[PDB]
Amino acid sequence: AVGIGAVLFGFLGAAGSTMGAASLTLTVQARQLLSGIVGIKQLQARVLAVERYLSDQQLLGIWGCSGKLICTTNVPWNSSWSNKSQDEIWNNMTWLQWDKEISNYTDTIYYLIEKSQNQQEV
Amino acid sequence: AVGIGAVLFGFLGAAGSTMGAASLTLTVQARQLLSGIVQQQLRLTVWGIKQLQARVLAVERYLSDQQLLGIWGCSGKLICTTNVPWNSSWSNKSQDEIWNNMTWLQWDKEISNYTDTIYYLIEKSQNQQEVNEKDLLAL
Amino acid sequence: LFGFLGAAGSTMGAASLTLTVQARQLLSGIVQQQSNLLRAIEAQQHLLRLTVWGIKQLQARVLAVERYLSDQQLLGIWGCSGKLICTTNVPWNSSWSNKSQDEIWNNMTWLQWDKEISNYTDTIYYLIEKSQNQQEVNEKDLLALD
Amino acid sequence: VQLVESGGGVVQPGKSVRLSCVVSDFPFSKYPMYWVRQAPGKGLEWVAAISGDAWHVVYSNSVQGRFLVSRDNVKNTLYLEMNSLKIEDTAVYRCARMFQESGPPRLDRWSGRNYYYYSGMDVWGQGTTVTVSSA
Amino acid sequence: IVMTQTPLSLSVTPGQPASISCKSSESLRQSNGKTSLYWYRQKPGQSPQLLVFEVSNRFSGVSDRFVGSGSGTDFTLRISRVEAEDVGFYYCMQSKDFPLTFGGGTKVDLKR
Amino acid sequence: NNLWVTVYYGVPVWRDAETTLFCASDAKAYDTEVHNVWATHACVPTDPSPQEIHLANVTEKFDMWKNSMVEQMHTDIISLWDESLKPCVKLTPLCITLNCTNITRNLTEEGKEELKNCSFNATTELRDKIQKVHSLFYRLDLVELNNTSMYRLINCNTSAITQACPKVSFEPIPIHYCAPAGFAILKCREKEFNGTGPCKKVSTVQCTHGIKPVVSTQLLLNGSLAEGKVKIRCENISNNAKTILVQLTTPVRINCTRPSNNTRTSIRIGPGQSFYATGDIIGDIRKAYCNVSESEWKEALGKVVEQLRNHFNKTITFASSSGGDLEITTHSFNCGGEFFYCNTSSLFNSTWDGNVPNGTITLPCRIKQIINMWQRTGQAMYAPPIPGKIRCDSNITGLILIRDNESETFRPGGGDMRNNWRSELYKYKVVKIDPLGVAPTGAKRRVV
Ligand SMILES: *[C@@H]1O[C@H](CO[C@@H]2O[C@@H](C)[C@@H](O)[C@@H](O)[C@@H]2O)[C@@H](O[C@@H]2O[C@H](CO)[C@@H](O[C@@H]3O[C@H](CO[C@H]4O[C@H](CO[C@@H]5O[C@H](CO)[C@@H](O[C@@H]6O[C@H](CO)[C@H](O)[C@H](O)[C@H]6O)[C@H](O)[C@H]5NC(C)=O)[C@@H](O)[C@H](O)[C@@H]4O[C@@H]4O[C@H](CO)[C@@H](O[C@@H]5O[C@H](CO)[C@H](O)[C@H](O)[C@H]5O)[C@H](O)[C@H]4NC(C)=O)[C@@H](O)[C@H](O[C@H]4O[C@H](CO)[C@@H](O)[C@H](O)[C@@H]4O)[C@@H]3O)[C@H](O)[C@H]2NC(C)=O)[C@H](O)[C@H]1NC(C)=O
Ligand SMILES: *[C@@H]1O[C@H](CO[C@@H]2O[C@@H](C)[C@@H](O)[C@@H](O)[C@@H]2O)[C@@H](O[C@@H]2O[C@H](CO)[C@@H](O[C@@H]3O[C@H](CO[C@H]4O[C@H](CO)[C@@H](O)[C@H](O)[C@@H]4O[C@@H]4O[C@H](CO)[C@@H](O)[C@H](O)[C@H]4NC(C)=O)[C@@H](O)[C@H](O[C@H]4O[C@H](CO)[C@@H](O[C@@H]5O[C@H](CO)[C@@H](O)[C@H](O)[C@H]5NC(C)=O)[C@H](O)[C@@H]4O[C@@H]4O[C@H](CO)[C@@H](O)[C@H](O)[C@H]4NC(C)=O)[C@@H]3O)[C@H](O)[C@H]2NC(C)=O)[C@H](O)[C@H]1NC(C)=O
Ligand SMILES: *[C@@H]1O[C@H](CO)[C@@H](O[C@@H]2O[C@H](CO)[C@@H](O[C@@H]3O[C@H](CO[C@H]4O[C@H](CO)[C@@H](O)[C@H](O[C@H]5O[C@H](CO)[C@@H](O)[C@H](O)[C@@H]5O)[C@@H]4O)[C@@H](O)[C@H](O[C@H]4O[C@H](CO)[C@@H](O)[C@H](O)[C@@H]4O[C@H]4O[C@H](CO)[C@@H](O)[C@H](O)[C@@H]4O)[C@@H]3O)[C@H](O)[C@H]2NC(C)=O)[C@H](O)[C@H]1NC(C)=O
Ligand SMILES: *[C@@H]1O[C@H](CO)[C@@H](O[C@@H]2O[C@H](CO)[C@@H](O)[C@H](O)[C@H]2NC(C)=O)[C@H](O)[C@H]1NC(C)=O
Ligand SMILES: *[C@@H]1O[C@H](CO)[C@@H](O[C@@H]2O[C@H](CO)[C@@H](O)[C@H](O)[C@H]2NC(C)=O)[C@H](O)[C@H]1NC(C)=O
Ligand SMILES: *[C@@H]1O[C@H](CO)[C@@H](O[C@@H]2O[C@H](CO)[C@@H](O)[C@H](O)[C@H]2NC(C)=O)[C@H](O)[C@H]1NC(C)=O
Ligand SMILES: *[C@@H]1O[C@H](CO)[C@@H](O[C@@H]2O[C@H](CO)[C@@H](O)[C@H](O)[C@H]2NC(C)=O)[C@H](O)[C@H]1NC(C)=O
Ligand SMILES: *[C@@H]1O[C@H](CO)[C@@H](O[C@@H]2O[C@H](CO)[C@@H](O)[C@H](O)[C@H]2NC(C)=O)[C@H](O)[C@H]1NC(C)=O
Ligand SMILES: *[C@@H]1O[C@H](CO)[C@@H](O[C@@H]2O[C@H](CO)[C@@H](O)[C@H](O)[C@H]2NC(C)=O)[C@H](O)[C@H]1NC(C)=O
Ligand SMILES: *[C@@H]1O[C@H](CO)[C@@H](O[C@@H]2O[C@H](CO)[C@@H](O)[C@H](O)[C@H]2NC(C)=O)[C@H](O)[C@H]1NC(C)=O
Ligand SMILES: *[C@@H]1O[C@H](CO)[C@@H](O[C@@H]2O[C@H](CO)[C@@H](O)[C@H](O)[C@H]2NC(C)=O)[C@H](O)[C@H]1NC(C)=O
Ligand SMILES: *[C@@H]1O[C@H](CO)[C@@H](O[C@@H]2O[C@H](CO)[C@@H](O)[C@H](O)[C@H]2NC(C)=O)[C@H](O)[C@H]1NC(C)=O
Ligand SMILES: *[C@@H]1O[C@H](CO)[C@@H](O)[C@H](O)[C@H]1NC(C)=O
Ligand SMILES: *[C@@H]1O[C@H](CO)[C@@H](O)[C@H](O)[C@H]1NC(C)=O
Ligand SMILES: *[C@@H]1O[C@H](CO)[C@@H](O)[C@H](O)[C@H]1NC(C)=O
Ligand SMILES: *[C@@H]1O[C@H](CO)[C@@H](O)[C@H](O)[C@H]1NC(C)=O
Ligand SMILES: *[C@@H]1O[C@H](CO)[C@@H](O)[C@H](O)[C@H]1NC(C)=O
Repeated sequence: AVGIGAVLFGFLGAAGSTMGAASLTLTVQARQLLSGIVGIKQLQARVLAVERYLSDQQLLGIWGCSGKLICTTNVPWNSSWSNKSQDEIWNNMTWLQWDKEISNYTDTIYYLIEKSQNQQEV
Repeated sequence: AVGIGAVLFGFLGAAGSTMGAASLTLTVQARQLLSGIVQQQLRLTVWGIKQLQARVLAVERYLSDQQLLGIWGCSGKLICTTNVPWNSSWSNKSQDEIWNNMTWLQWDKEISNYTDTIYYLIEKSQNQQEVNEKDLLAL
Repeated sequence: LFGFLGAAGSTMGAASLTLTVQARQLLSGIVQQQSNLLRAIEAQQHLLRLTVWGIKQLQARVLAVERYLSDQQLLGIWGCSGKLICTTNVPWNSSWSNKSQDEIWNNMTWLQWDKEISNYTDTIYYLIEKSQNQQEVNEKDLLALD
Repeated sequence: VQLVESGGGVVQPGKSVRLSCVVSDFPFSKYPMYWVRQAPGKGLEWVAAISGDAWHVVYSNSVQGRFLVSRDNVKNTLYLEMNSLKIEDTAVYRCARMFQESGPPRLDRWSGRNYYYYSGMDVWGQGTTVTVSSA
Repeated sequence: IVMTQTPLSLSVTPGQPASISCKSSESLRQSNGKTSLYWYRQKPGQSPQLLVFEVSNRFSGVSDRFVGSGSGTDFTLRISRVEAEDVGFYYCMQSKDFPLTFGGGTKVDLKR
Repeated sequence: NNLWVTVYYGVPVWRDAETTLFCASDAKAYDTEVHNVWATHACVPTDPSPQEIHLANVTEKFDMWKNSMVEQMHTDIISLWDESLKPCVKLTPLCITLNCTNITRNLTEEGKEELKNCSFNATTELRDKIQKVHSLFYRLDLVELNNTSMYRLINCNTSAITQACPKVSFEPIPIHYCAPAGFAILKCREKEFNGTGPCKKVSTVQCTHGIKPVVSTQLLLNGSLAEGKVKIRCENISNNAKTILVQLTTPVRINCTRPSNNTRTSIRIGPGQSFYATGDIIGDIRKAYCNVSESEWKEALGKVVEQLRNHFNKTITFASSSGGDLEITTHSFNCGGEFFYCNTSSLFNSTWDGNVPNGTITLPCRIKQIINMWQRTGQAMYAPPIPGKIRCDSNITGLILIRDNESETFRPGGGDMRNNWRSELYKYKVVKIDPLGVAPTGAKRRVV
């Protein structure tokens, strides 16, 4: 016999909440990108699971953002990417809808975050 | 023909020493976690797959704890401090009672029911801190 | 000298001014850079037999992961996490090399330093990990003092 | 190369000697040295071995706790002490040199030990003798 | 580690090749992969002299008549065309573990 | 006053998990000269030999009857066995009739009723021609049908026979077992260790010692010895144990042989596939036999009885086992490719009570060629004959006792091969290092 005690932040959970309240549950979904609930093709499943994780960790190392969840870069936000106000972004919008808003402009922004790290010259 | 020279610290040599002088040898176990005897100086043997499975397992366990360090505020470090206050219902023992008197593997068998509750609070205060370090950079 | 391994041949005073060239090919351009490994997976899905070139891509991936993590771990045990030139508190013992700075930095390459100091680096690495471990203990109870 | 010895002679049982083995034009801090022993009309034996580090020394089983091997890397010499001399040690004592230099101690990371490496011979010495007698 | 040799003495003819074998109890293959067998030569009243410092390879300053062979525990030393500079005492030495033992020793002679 | 959470990385703790080990190579000066069953060239080399760090002030519970290193080693020795027999020749053209009469012929006068030439129509390399081919067969490897009667092989009713490739060696070269990174093997050095319970002297090792995969029933061969006196290990002291592991201190040198100068011919049954039969025996046919020295077998069997008294107060009767099949009834072993079956009824005859050295005990040994390895049915294997005489000289380093008035009786054991591997793997287990620890100190994260 199994009861259910107190309830804390589940896995997606804040997937439908706003982007001001979904950025306090960032640690919950970062735990599930590598572990999983897991004979030659038994190994090729694992190596892809490792290299999908390390591809996103190296990309954060190219930038300044290694070892932190929220990081900050000094690329200016070009007002043609999206021109919405700050309160209608952080209080009236989810992450699944913002992902469809700037899905065109993803490769442009990543190219600028990477360039402004080579322009440190420090 | 060989011979034993001078000796230094070795792997697990501070197991059962104490808790305050076994934390001066943290790098000795942290050096032996990724590379083992598997790396030395024709295909699909029984001993060939069993060697390759030991190399995929050794990366998955290393990246597990290394992920969990970076979710916390503690990346690339060996001793870090948090803002989570200790709760005496987890353990009530004194400060001179777990240091200088207890060893690890005795403290491990004591709080192993509470680590999942402790781990959640370290991750929660890291989201709350990084939002505040963002929201302090708007002035 | 710009270009991958182009400073091999120059002296190590000038070969250490362009270390970004090596620590970008060995951090970025290894796992993140290639997306064509998952373009050969569907071509391995078309054929119904495990081929010889499918085994060699396991062994070239597990050698590529381990070579990346066994140089970031070793930079993690030390205090030199996300940087390229870092200093330590380990005093240089003259029985490792009695050689002067002008001979080292201005008349010797890095590839001539590999063939001189390689018997000693297992001893040198012990003293960097030990002094990093003594440092973080000292800056914990100093922290707890005030 | 040239390997020169001295210090050998005639003593009583229960005495102390000091052999010597001076070298010619070595680095000599790279090469660990030996001591072999040849009784008259017998085959060779092995007695002792010091390293070029002068830190780790080994002895034979029969001669344990009685001898003392040291060296001086400035003076380029070997210093073999002997103590409590028996009767059966009447033989010829040759110093010797390994055919290649052992490197430094190799630290093993898993157990934290240093290891020295030993091998064969190039150059036996001249050959000095110690003969123990009563009168 | 013990050492035994066959024979104890040779009686050969000049111009005729011969051979001397050594036998070890434990195998002498070190963890380097290279063995630890040593072939010596002591003229009477003289200092010893290395001839072959592995299974195979010859010391710098020794003529090519002396060839070495073997692996594991069985080893030989085949003299090619025995001459007047090839008489005396021949020894085997191991250096796998302490104590560094020497072999028994042969006495190579001719028939006067 | 205020305590704070601080996490540590590199902590010396361990759980007791279980994992996939791998092998290491032990000083083989062959370096791929011949090949064997155990594929010991596929193991890894090591420039330092494996080592051992003495761990101070730690105790640890071991349990040799729930150690999973034994069940992992048992699946590997069977896996390496079946890898070798798969490219060897299938031997279905011997499921035919075998018409033969005993052998033809100071006098030979032995082996007349345990061995006979059998002639049969084989296949050629043309699948259109037959060849009339004789071969010597053991009496155990033949079955009556209904002077020159008609015979057929044993497992032609039940199995499909494959012969063993003669280049592959059956010699038990030692194998190490090593742990991946993040794992460890902890061994117990305490001399008075009875299999289970705690251990105040533990040390950690990179790899185990050399374990020789020797396959034997009722006796242990070429194993390890005991430091002090004879140790005796059962599962649980509840009068339902039924297996006893005796580990001796000094060995009892079995020497054992078959005297016959038999030959071997090559007979082609298809395109390149050749059957290796037994041509003729040169000289006097004799029985096969093992010698046991009656002096120190009487000494060694008495010390076992002295230590069985400390577990059990009843009187001790060593009675030979009685069973149906020949495998768990005799002493089976292997000499370089020949499978012996030795009647040990005289080593286990006497009875003992709470209270000779001239001769040598001689055991009668049968021998057969079609082998049902590893207690499996359907996958028999034909061991080819070996020319000349063979001779083994091994050590009894232990023995296995199965338990069946106030007078208990210990029959000789056998059967399961996992009891062979608990004799060697008893003194170490596998743990799993967990580097993250957490404890309260007085230091808190100085914010911003
Ligand atoms: C830098 O670097 C450097 C170097 O380094 C090195 O290298 C590298 C690479 C790495 O590796 C590292 O690690 C190393 O280290 C350094 O340096 C160093 O330092 C250190 C310190 O720190 C040092 O150490 C030291 O040691 C010593 C020694 O000990 C030993 O020995 C002893 C004895 O001694 C001896 O005695 C004798 C007498 O009897 C003598 O003789 C004499 O001599 C004279 C002259 O001199 C004359 O001849 C006369 O006649 C005669 O008689 C001699 O000399 C001496 N020697 C010396 C050297 O001194 C003893 O006691 C001890 O114990 C030891 O011993 C040892 O032990 C061991 C153990 O057991 C052993 O082993 C073993 O063996 C066996 C057999 O036998 C088997 O084999 C086994 O296996 C093994 O194991 C051995 O053998 C032995 N040996 C002998 C010889 O015996 C000491 O003494 C010291 O001490 C000190 O300290 C302490 C504490 O603190 C005190 O107490 C004291 O007092 C003192 O002070 C020390 O420890 C080393 O040496 C060094 N080296 C060099 C080269 O120099 C540095 O440091 C760096 N830097 C910095 C800054 O740091
Ligand atoms: C770092 O560590 C290394 C070792 O580390 C270990 O090994 C590695 C693999 C790894 O596993 C580690 O983890 C281990 O810890 C150190 O390496 C040492 O390097 C030295 C040389 O640098 C070397 O010494 C030489 O050895 C030869 C014989 O051994 C060689 O050959 C055999 C057979 O082929 C082979 O099995 C050996 O392995 C070895 O091969 C060499 O191996 C090294 C490294 O593996 C390679 O780099 C080489 O390429 C390779 N060579 C070959 C041919 O294969 C000795 O015979 C030799 O000694 C003779 O020559 C020197 C020449 O300089 C003479 O020295 C001069 O003597 C003059 C006297 O008048 C004097 O005036 C001069 O001043 C002096 N020179 C100097 C510079 O001081 C010397 O005297 C010898 O001359 C002979 O003398 C006899 C006496 O009369 C005569 O009868 C002979 O005729 C005469 N012969 C000649 C030709 O003249 C030399 O000592 C070691 O072998 C090697 N160590 C080991 C363990 O192998 C390394 O040094 C460390 N440090 C650094 C900074 O790297
Ligand atoms: C418990 O442990 C003990 C001890 O460890 C085990 O006892 C050992 O068992 C092994 C079997 O695995 C025995 O090895 C075999 O010995 C055979 C006899 O060799 C002697 O006779 C021949 C011929 O007269 C000589 O050539 C030999 O000389 C060689 O060996 C000595 C030392 O032994 C050296 O000093 C010499 O220099 C020689 O090198 C011996 O005097 C031996 O024939 C056999 O070797 C053949 O067989 C194997 C596989 O069967 C081949 O790989 C190998 O290459 C040889 O094959 C050639 O010969 C056969 C037959 O002639 C042909 O069929 C081949 O085609 C090829 O031409 C093997 O070495 C070992 O002798 C024995 N130990 C002792 C001390 O007796 C116990 O078995 C073990 N218990 C259990 C249950 O296993
Ligand atoms: C799903 O949408 C509803 C929309 O009403 C959310 O409920 C409101 O969320 C805002 C966010 O600040 C609050 O101010 C309101 O008070 C909420 N309304 C009520 C009745 O509680 C709801 O939070 C969304 N779901 C999740 C999981 O966030
Ligand atoms: C911001 O985004 C706008 C997108 O409208 C960029 O302007 C155009 O960029 C494209 C691609 O480089 C050019 O082909 C067009 O000619 C640009 N438009 C004009 C009117 O010149 C603009 O470059 C971006 N950056 C900034 C700093 O404004
Ligand atoms: C076993 O039977 C075979 C029959 O194939 C015997 O071999 C030959 O048999 C013929 C006719 O019976 C004889 O004339 C030959 O002299 C036999 N020997 C040969 C060709 O060498 C064989 O002798 C029998 N006995 C055994 C193997 O002991
Ligand atoms: C091999 O095949 C031949 C036929 O090809 C068998 O010879 C027959 O044997 C039976 C009984 O033995 C006789 O009644 C026939 O007359 C024989 N026929 C011929 C043509 O010889 C022979 O018996 C077979 N051998 C075996 C061992 O079965
Ligand atoms: C068979 O038993 C003999 C003892 O009668 C073993 O020989 C001893 O082996 C140990 C090492 O295990 C040595 O320390 C002794 O010095 C040996 N004694 C003698 C007299 O040889 C022999 O090793 C055993 N065989 C095997 C394969 O283990
Ligand atoms: C521990 O003791 C129990 C007795 O309760 C053993 O269980 C019996 O074991 C015998 C032989 O070992 C079997 O013949 C019986 O069938 C078992 N009983 C049942 C109910 O299964 C048990 O085997 C012992 N533990 C071990 C590891 O052998
Ligand atoms: C097994 O024991 C028998 C019985 O002693 C041994 O046979 C004896 O061998 C010797 C040779 O040394 C002969 O002189 C005797 O005549 C033989 N006995 C008999 C009764 O004939 C045999 O050698 C032993 N085998 C082994 C391998 O030790
Ligand atoms: C079994 O064979 C071994 C072979 O070595 C016998 O050991 C030899 O026995 C003879 C006769 O006593 C001795 O002369 C030898 O010195 C022994 N050799 C060794 C190495 O011990 C052994 O005695 C035989 N055992 C039996 C029961 O026959
Ligand atoms: C092992 O040999 C013994 C002695 O020959 C056998 O025991 C006796 O054998 C005779 C021979 O006919 C029988 O009459 C007796 O009934 C047997 N006694 C017992 C107690 O069984 C024994 O059968 C042989 N064992 C095997 C497996 O062959
Ligand atoms: C073992 O315990 C004793 C006292 O119980 C202590 O003095 C010693 O330092 C301990 N050993 C280690 C390695 O900590
Ligand atoms: C825990 O420790 C406190 C000491 O302040 C003590 O009062 C309390 O009884 C302890 N609780 C238990 C369950 O031991
Ligand atoms: C190559 O060598 C020449 C000659 O010394 C020198 O002028 C030049 O700068 C060197 N180039 C590099 C890249 O080291
Ligand atoms: C090493 O350098 C020092 C000066 O720095 C010198 O005195 C010494 O002689 C040198 N060592 C050798 C072996 O020449
Ligand atoms: C095969 O035939 C033999 C002959 O009687 C019989 O003993 C055996 O049980 C049979 N095997 C079966 C039916 O599996």
